[PDB]
Amino acid sequence: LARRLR
Amino acid sequence: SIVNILSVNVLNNPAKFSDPYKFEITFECLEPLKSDLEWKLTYVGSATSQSYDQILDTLLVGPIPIGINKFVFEADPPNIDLLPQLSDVLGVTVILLSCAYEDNEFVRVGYYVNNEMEGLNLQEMDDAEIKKVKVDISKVWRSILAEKPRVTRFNIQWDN
Amino acid sequence: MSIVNILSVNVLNNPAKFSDPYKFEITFECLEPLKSDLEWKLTYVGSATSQSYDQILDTLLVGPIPIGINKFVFEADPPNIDLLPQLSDVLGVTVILLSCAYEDNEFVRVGYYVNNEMEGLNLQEMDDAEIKKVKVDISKVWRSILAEKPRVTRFNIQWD
Repeated sequence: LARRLR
Repeated sequence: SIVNILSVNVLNNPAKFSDPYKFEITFECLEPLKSDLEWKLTYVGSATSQSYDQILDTLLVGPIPIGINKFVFEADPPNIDLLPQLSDVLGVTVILLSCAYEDNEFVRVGYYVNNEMEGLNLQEMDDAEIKKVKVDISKVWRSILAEKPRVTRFNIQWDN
Repeated sequence: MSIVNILSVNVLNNPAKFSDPYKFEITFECLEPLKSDLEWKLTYVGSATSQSYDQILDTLLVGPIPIGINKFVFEADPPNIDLLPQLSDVLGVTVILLSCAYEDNEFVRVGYYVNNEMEGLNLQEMDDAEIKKVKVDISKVWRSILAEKPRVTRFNIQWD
């Protein structure tokens, strides 16, 4: 699962 | 809906006002999706207007597998720089956890949050005292009422 | 940098518009279990002289990392042009750095030169003043990452 903050 | 939220836990609760939020989220994804899920946490500073809403953080998560998925959404604390007085953080405020797909929100989970400062009893203070009291943000604690979520779901188009 | 080794890096969309998000397809191997996530970052380096013009484009957390081969696509936002003294600063050769850290310690960096051109302009025929003052339509600016010549740097870190 890949998580990117804006 | 392709995506159903199964569980939301606040990992760190109560916490200091300035501590980042940690929401552990479990959801099921029922079919394949082309795009990421976009999660957002919004601090809602006033019950009467949106003028004091703050988008704390927005997290893109994907690609999304079928079945159960679980992750932690860690979000920044609220900014206090713009408030007319610091005591606006005290008392009950709101936090909204939402998810969108391809810019269309499909679920929103709202929580009331109690906020108290070490040394002060707000129930014993009249309104002018609350407005004027010197707030030490490092002594302010939040407590999210996480066993009482308001859950709203909106139909969206997905990949159809 | 013993536990994680990058095997391959491909730029999916190349050349591309300056405003197009970056897509890097990355294969690596994980030789042993890891407690934490890998933190990937892409950095736009706007000046070769100083770091004032560096922009962190995005940071992607990925985990948990299974043993063996892993493949994923790192999509990152384009650079912001709002702060530039002039838009033509985006033109000509700039740099992008792909890096990965574990528990806030960078262990690999892969650097690329990037050519940037605007439809209708030949920068080799222009003097420096002309380049500084020309009206840039960002919608007509294409980047081309020199993806066959990575500069690869590895940093020993502690892992678990």
